[PDB]
Amino acid sequence: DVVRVHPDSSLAGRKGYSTTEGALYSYLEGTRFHQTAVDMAEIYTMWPKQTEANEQVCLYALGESIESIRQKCPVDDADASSPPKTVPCLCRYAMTPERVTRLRMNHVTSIIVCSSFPLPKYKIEGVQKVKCSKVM
Amino acid sequence: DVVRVHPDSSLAGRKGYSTTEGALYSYLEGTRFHQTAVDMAEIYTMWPKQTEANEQVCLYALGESIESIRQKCPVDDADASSPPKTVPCLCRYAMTPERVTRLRMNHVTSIIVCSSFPLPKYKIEGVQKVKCSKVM
Amino acid sequence: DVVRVHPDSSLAGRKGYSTTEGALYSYLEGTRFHQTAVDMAEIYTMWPKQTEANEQVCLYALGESIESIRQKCPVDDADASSPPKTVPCLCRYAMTPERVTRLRMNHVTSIIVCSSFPLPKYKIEGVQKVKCSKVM
Amino acid sequence: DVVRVHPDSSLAGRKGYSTTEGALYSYLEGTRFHQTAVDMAEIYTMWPKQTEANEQVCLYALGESIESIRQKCPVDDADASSPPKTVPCLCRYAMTPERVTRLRMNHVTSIIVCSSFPLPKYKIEGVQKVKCSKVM
Amino acid sequence: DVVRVHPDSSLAGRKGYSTTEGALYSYLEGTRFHQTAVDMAEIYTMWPKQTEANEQVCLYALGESIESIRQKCPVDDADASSPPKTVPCLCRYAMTPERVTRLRMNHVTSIIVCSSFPLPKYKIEGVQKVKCSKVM
Ligand SMILES: [Zn+2]
Ligand SMILES: [Zn+2]
Ligand SMILES: [Zn+2]
Ligand SMILES: [Zn+2]
Ligand SMILES: [Zn+2]
Repeated sequence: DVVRVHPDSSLAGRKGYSTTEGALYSYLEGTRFHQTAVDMAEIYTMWPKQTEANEQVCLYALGESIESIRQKCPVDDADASSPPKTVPCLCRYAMTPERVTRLRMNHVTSIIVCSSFPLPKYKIEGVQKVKCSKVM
Repeated sequence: DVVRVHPDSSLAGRKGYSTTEGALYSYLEGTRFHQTAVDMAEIYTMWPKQTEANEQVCLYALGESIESIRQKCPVDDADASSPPKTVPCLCRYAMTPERVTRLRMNHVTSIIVCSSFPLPKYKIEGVQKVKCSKVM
Repeated sequence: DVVRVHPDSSLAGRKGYSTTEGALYSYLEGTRFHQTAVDMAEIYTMWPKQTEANEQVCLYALGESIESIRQKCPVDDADASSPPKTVPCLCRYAMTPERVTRLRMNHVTSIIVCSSFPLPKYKIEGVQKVKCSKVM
Repeated sequence: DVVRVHPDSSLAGRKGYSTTEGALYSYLEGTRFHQTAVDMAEIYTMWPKQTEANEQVCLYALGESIESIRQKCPVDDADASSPPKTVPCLCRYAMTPERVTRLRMNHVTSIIVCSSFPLPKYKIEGVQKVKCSKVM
Repeated sequence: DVVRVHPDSSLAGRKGYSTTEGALYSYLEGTRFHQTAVDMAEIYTMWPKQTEANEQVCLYALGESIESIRQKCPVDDADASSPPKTVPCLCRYAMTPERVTRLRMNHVTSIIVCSSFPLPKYKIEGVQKVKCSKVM
């Protein structure tokens, strides 16, 4: 089974990956992004609601350690993580595990996040919310 | 049994916690606020009357150590602590154990306390008393 | 619930605020005026009678510190503060928390106060009393 | 005969142990807790009154050796020990021999005890008393 | 037996203490004020006359050490100390051991004493004599 990835993904045109078809959720096994993916997946379990989970994912992309994310969870409940979306949207600001990995590698102090990545209505330091040019 | 939590609680929409129904008193086992909860519970035993107990709780929220709170008790009598109210009121200034934990983490130098949290009629440093918008 | 604001308010046409309907009392949470609002609320408790409370509010708008206002209170009794009126009147001189915030930021040495803001019959430095063009 | 154990006991769902029925008193022979059990039982003979015996049990849970507990007994009278309660109460703070074994292994510096474990009305270092959520 | 305390005492509404009935004399065992109490009691034995003993008690309240108080005693006779009055009077200036403890902790440079605390007719530095509003 092929894993569908973003058109701007570095996995595009590779064996097991495609842009137009494939699985929309994956831990990206066999790649480096795998680690980021599972970390992101765990975040999505730590915060059940998408808004605060996406806030934690944004903080993760800004370089904050996954361990501090773990301590920030109000409860100690630990459930199995679902694979994160490989194509949450189709614009250049898609918060894929690949993009999060790249942002962490570049150690960016500010990120631009589209509207397909729902965030808290209050300000987040280092995050600028923009309109999603085209969606999934 | 589900534990009733504040609508603004980070435990809302989680297993074992609910906003519309549940237990109104809890030590919040399984969370970090648990520690704060039991500390607040101990305070409510050290000062039997709610007014100066709430004053000591407010001082606890302002960062004062619980050891000094134990020191300030006139007597050395120690009785079992009842669980603190998880929903003392329904406004944004509810002095829940979660809110006290958040204020202690932020190391705030001033807090705003609603009228559902009865306080001494004299001034308390770092505490501003406002009307409770909506009560339990 | 929507908070009713002045037609000339900077919060007009915003989420949670309206000109034609809403709550007439608020601490204006989520805005900067919030701080001014609660300060005004505290003033309205320090002086039970409306006229000298409005005198203290006028002195507050003229840049005088809230701390000095606390010392000027004859007694040390501290009761919970009720939310101040967001629309005391409909003219351009309405002494809303937003207007007081604007006057304090501009550091004005003189203000114009309408008749809907009752003041003591004696002169107040930096305050000019005019008729309220239209009332609530 | 079956020995009734706590719902959170590690002996739950095992041969010879049950959660809903069985003997309420046991030395827990065949398990490791056995040793701790008899120690607590011996404590209950050294101090006839439950309050000071429970204080000594709490100190034993904090890591204090049983030899010092024997030394602290005012008299040298040695009577046969009755088996300790396997389920003193149904909450998570039940002072079972299994819980005491776990606390001693973890070398905890502080314990939380419910109200079903009566203690001296004065403070005990490393022990915090809370209400028992549900009893026998 | 219950120990009667001042209506404004921090021991009011506690086990073993009452406002309307109880023992009028106590060393206040189980409280911190106990220490102050016995010190005050010792003073009352050093100076048999009430006015000069109350002068020494006032000096003790102003922060002067008990060792110097012992030094200033004209004789070296040491007699057993009777428990001090827990309720010398019913006004807010009662010279209870609790009030003396509070004054010593506050390190006040001036105190106000009622007429139910007889003093020498000459001036005492840092002590202001007022009429006792209501007596025992
Ligand atoms: Zn997008
Ligand atoms: Zn409230
Ligand atoms: Zn007007
Ligand atoms: Zn229990
Ligand atoms: Zn008096």
